[PDB]
Amino acid sequence: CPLMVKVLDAVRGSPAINVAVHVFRKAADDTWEPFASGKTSESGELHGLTTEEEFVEGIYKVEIDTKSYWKALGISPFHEHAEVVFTANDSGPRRYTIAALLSPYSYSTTAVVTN
Amino acid sequence: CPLMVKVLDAVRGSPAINVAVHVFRKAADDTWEPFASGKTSESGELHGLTTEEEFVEGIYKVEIDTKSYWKALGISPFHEHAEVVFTANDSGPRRYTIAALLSPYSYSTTAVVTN
Amino acid sequence: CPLMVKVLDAVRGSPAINVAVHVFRKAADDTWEPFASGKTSESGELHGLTTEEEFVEGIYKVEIDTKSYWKALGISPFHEHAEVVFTANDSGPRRYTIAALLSPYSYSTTAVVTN
Amino acid sequence: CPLMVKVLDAVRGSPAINVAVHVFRKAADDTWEPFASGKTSESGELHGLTTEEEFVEGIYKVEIDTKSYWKALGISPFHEHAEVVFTANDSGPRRYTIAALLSPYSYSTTAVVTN
Ligand SMILES: O=C(O)c1cc(/N=N/c2ccc([N+](=O)[O-])cc2)cc(I)c1O
Ligand SMILES: O=C(O)c1cc(/N=N/c2ccc([N+](=O)[O-])cc2)cc(I)c1O
Repeated sequence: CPLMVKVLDAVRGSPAINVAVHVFRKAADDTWEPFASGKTSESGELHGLTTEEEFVEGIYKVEIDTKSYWKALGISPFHEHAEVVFTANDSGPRRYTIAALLSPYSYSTTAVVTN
Repeated sequence: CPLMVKVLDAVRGSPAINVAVHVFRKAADDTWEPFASGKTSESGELHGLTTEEEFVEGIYKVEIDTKSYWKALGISPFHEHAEVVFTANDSGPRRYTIAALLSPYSYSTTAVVTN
Repeated sequence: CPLMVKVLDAVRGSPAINVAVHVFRKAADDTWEPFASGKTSESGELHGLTTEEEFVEGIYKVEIDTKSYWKALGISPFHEHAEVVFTANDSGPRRYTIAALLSPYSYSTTAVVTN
Repeated sequence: CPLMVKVLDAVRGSPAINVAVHVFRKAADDTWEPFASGKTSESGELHGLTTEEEFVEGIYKVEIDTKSYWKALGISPFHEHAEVVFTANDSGPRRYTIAALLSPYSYSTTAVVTN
């Protein structure tokens, strides 16, 4: 709801389906604590990661497990994963979409923050 | 329905709203004939450009009027527009989404072809 | 020298070698007139397209023949080509590098403008 | 030499100058150990991080301090940094160029691997 992830495949021109995504939140001791996770759907989307109540201001890391995705397709990839690290703020749009476009040796990511 | 366009703004982290989009189809004499057009919605999307009946195999050009978009925001851009040129084929997924991510001096585009 | 093109392959993580590039300039009658052409080298670069003297103010189109590139690698890509359209030298002479990163269903392009 | 970083600014169409870059290598205990650091030059490039001798096989993280870059330009960006994580030299020595293209709410990264 307040945090959605969408993953696209630039080789096949398709959603990136069944990609593991792990979200972490930075703790007071500066370590990454697990926050939410899932696998992208047939549409390349992962919804329901968190709720407005739980998604408080803080520093979050979204890890997209790109290496396993490419290995499953038989394509040798460069990255171990794609990592998106950002601060969530309450004076900004209410909904965060993290979009990632994947190629074997490249990835691009953007944030769409609305409301 | 068979052809959708989605445009995102990498400076603001938002949909690119009210961007003019012109679609052309290559004619027998190799000229670009107007096919469909519109402006992106509040979600950065342009739906209803064509129908399955009209969207036959052929070469299509999607022109996204990025220069006017940036000028309206007071940002000096590099490109006159972004152009996406592709062949539509019936042996491929039925729905075409042309996605574009815009910055003043760069743009990225991908095709998501499903069904 | 004043206009250089660099092309990278996001599947292999390599320069995109032997990519054909055609440059056009918009004429007074609003047609695209041939201006220069060449092919990328082993480093993915194309130098020597023009000179400061010939590269006058105007609207230029750099067409990168991505479809032929992918087909030769056994990939049936989405786009016919990547086109980069821009006004050049309207504030006086500048040096332009057009960079493109290629995937079968996506491309990204940026400009580096100096002087 | 074996590891170079190039950073471009998609808003200004320029090299991204004075960007801090920190490189880490995963140690036997699974922690990220400092490996090398530096700042991009006037050309957006960072050379001399390491040598063929010191750049042994391993998992490396290249952290590009994009937030500090944008803040100094008066832009409040989305990401804390851009992180590029990859296994290096597991098939023998190679030369790695990590390229990043930066916008306030987006970044793209690619790798060029030679030898
Ligand atoms: O829901 C969304 O926000 C959404 C975003 C999309 N684009 N993400 C991209 C697209 C291109 C690049 N690139 O080539 O740098 C990076 C990220 C596409 C669709 I379809 C979407 O539905
Ligand atoms: O030396 C290099 O490897 C080199 C790479 C360059 N592009 N990196 C990109 C370009 C586009 C995207 N994107 O928007 O997906 C991601 C990374 C440009 C120049 I000029 C270079 O000299």
